[PDB]
Amino acid sequence: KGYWFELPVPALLPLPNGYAIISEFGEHYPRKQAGNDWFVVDPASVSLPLRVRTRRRGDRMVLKGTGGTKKLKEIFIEAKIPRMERDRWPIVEDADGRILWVPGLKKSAFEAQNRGQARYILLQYQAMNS
Ligand SMILES: [Cl-]
Ligand SMILES: [Cl-]
Ligand SMILES: [Cl-]
Ligand SMILES: [Cl-]
Repeated sequence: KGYWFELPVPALLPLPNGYAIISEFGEHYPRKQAGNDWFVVDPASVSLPLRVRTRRRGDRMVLKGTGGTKKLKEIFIEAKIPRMERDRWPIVEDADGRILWVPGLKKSAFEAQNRGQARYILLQYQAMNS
């Protein structure tokens, strides 16, 4: 039940788990309240293209601030995610394999800060329900 996508931008990318990832370019840094279902990337500071793929064992990501490095498995357990939905859960990495974001669950230190960059990549994670 595994998958792997190169993530174009702009794009709306339906996923085998019933969710979609939407990408687009934006000039401005987001103002919305912090949440795990959106993400901001600075193209200049991360290796493109982005990919979205399912988990492998050993997968770890570096948390914001002094959070430290955290194994993805631990994140799924703490979130009480059913074993079947984790095997199917999108993981957003850069072209180098750095895990940037686990949509809906956790952000890495690699999320853009508001630093006067000319342009950002904006990501959104949303269900195909209603
Ligand atoms: Cl906004
Ligand atoms: Cl808001
Ligand atoms: Cl958090
Ligand atoms: Cl940044």
